Amino acid sequence: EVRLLESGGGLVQPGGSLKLSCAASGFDYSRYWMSWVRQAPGKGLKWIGEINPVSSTINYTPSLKDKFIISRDNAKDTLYLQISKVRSEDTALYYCARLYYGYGYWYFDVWGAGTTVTVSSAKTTPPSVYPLAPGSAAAAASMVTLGCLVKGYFPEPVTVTWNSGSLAAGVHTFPAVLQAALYTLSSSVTVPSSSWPSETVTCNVAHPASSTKVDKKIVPRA
Amino acid sequence: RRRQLIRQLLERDKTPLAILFMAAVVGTLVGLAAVAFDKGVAWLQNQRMGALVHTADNYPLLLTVAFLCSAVLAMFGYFLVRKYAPEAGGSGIPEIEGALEDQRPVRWWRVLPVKFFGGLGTLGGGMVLGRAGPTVQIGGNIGRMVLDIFRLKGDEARHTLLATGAAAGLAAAFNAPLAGILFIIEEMRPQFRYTLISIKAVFIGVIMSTIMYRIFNHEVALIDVGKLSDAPLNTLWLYLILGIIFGIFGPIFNKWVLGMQDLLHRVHGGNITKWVLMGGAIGGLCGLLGFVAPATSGGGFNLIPIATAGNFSMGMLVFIFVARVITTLLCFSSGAPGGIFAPMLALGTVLGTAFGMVAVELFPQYHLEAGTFAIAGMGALLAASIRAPLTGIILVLEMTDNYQLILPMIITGLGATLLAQFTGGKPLYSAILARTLAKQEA
Amino acid sequence: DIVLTQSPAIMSAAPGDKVTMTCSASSSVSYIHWYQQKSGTSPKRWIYDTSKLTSGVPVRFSGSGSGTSYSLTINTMEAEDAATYYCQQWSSHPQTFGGGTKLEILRADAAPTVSIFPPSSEQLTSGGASVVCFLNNFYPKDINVKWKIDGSERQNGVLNSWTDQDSKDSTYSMSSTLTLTKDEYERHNSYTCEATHKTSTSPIVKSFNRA
Repeated sequence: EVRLLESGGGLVQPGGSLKLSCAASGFDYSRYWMSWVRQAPGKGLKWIGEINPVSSTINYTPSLKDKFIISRDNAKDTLYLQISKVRSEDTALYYCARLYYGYGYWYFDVWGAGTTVTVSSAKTTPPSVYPLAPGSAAAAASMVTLGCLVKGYFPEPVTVTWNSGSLAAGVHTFPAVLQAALYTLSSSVTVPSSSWPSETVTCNVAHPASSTKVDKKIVPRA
Repeated sequence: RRRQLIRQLLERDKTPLAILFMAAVVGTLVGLAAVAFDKGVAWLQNQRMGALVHTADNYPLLLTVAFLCSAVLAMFGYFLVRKYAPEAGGSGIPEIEGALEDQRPVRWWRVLPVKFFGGLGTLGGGMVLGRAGPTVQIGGNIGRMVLDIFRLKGDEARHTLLATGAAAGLAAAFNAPLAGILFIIEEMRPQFRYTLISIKAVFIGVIMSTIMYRIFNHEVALIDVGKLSDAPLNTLWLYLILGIIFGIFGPIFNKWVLGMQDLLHRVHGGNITKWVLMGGAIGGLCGLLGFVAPATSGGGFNLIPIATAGNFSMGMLVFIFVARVITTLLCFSSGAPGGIFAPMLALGTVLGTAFGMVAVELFPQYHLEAGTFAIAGMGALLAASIRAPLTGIILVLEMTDNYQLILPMIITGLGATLLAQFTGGKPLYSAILARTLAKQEA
Repeated sequence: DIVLTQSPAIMSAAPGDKVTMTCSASSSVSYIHWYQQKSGTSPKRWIYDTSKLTSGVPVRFSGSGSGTSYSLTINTMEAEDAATYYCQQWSSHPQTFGGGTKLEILRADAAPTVSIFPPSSEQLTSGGASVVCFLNNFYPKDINVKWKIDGSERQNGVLNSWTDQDSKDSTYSMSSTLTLTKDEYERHNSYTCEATHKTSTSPIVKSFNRA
């Protein structure tokens, strides 16, 4: 299989630099042109630049003398992008692509999953995880909505699964919202009345940016 | 005539077992001869190089021993030709071409010693001349010699063994079996009536010739150039344009080589001594330029890998092209023994490279490697000056093994030969045979 | 450089139904390409050279166009056809993409399953009080949430967040969280949450009293 795996993104402080790395597997990575495209949060696709297999011609978008440094290491089967004097404009999903053509008009053949780069002077914070049980005098219906709240962490992302992944239906994770340089989100699970509280339903939050693994058992109120 | 054809069709390709066998032996001798000539041209170029080491302190002495060593060898080889075989001067392809017409003599007892040792003089001095001319005559004459030595009679045997002699001689000069055959089939065969050259025979001789070359040359290639990029269909038009530049320039260059033959005759008149002194000075110029400016001198192959890789500045390419257009004419038009085919590979590589550089800068959306245009232009002068596009294309194909470039190579070749025709130009070998046959009457 | 402007920024269509988005070029453009992006998935090349599909791209897909206007089309749209389609030109240099077209499934209208939750005893010990209200599994996405603290409207300190259209049932979801200090929380007694949709004039209030 042909696999493009970019790594190296994350949190970086305004004005710093980072070096992203795309590792090719499943094809002769020589003989192909490589390229970088980035996607600012809820924004268009945008081209950064391309490098030709021998590193004898390197193009960049119309932008600043040493702002980007694309380079490749054909021995390592890996492509690299350096960003310097990092602004907030540079907070984006960074996509690594292999270039080809058809009638000779060149396209973006195979992409990678992406890596995200966040540019904030905010500090890494682990999350506080609170169970959401139904109100004290709860309206016991056929389906019952449970929940748990992931409050005050930075940066993105958190992964939330229920009963270590068994409960996969009726789960609804909601986009995190940023406030005062911290992130909060919450997760709804809807199970049948015979599953809870007859069985135990747990939510597992992981925030690996801060080594946070926590399980929060949902149990009834009062 | 339907009944004759039923007869002839049923009797096709029955070459006499004797002509086949003799083509084999011609092949073997021409191969061995090629290697020998090849090893010698180098060994002299070495001696010359090592001389400049025993005296490397004193720079005027340097420029002097450079000039003189090549001056001496140049003269010797001019002399060797003026004295014993004047039709062994220049290329040798028009002579062997003329011989296939039964209009020129195969003075083999005179050409073999004169061409072999004369070339060695001019080639090993670092003049701007090739192997594949000499080796094509040297192999043509070898083909005659074994016709006489074994006294094979027949029209087939004379045209065949002369043809496979010349074929094996080009194959061995470039390590290019398919390209040696095609040269005979496309360019050297008599061009205006039928002739009885056996192609299966020519095939046997080239096999044997090539195999001799591989026994004395393996592990090292003449032009290693890597695998270059592909060509996109929307890129092809760039090559037809490059062709149309070669089609115009080819005949300009043919004029030049003719007129410069005419201009350089007015300097010595016919006088064996003003001639031999004139080549000594030309040769010495090479041997000097060979030291102070080697791209301007020599056979040129050395710089084909470098131009193809786009390792020359545009500024250095333009220099080299003009300079070598000058030293090319000076050396081949003067009449020395040696040829213009292989330095026309160099001039075309250098030319296509320089177009590739323009064409890269002007079209980033095409993602061009200026090296493909060097490969497309390498066989181009051969298509425009000497109008054998099918040979050069397959010659280049065999020497650079970049078959993905076949359509741009074809398309530049038609361009070269269509525009060479359309602007009033003549096959350079055929316009030399004719101006020679026209003097062989006046 | 060449600006490409995809036209229906967002759109919906029922499965088995004809979809047609659009690209448009500030100058003139040749052989445009098309990429299909699902959220969380690598952008996929869908259609290249104005018309050629890719290995796997089902035949319902087809692209067209010339000169200054191009177009994608799905003769019969599927569920798995839900994604964003970006066009891209390298006919000139440098190469540019368009803004996108988000193609979302269409389904029957559906009413929210409303759920309201009291700040956990765990959050209260630390001194914050966040009240969470879930509007789970509805269509279309337009909706309005109101909070009432002791029957009186509260506007400050509420944060909502819609999910992207759901995989299985192509419905939405959307949570609302009112966050006060533990002190502000205790002054009051009834917290109500009011869903103003399209599927009723009468909101689905859910609420709790601390007593």
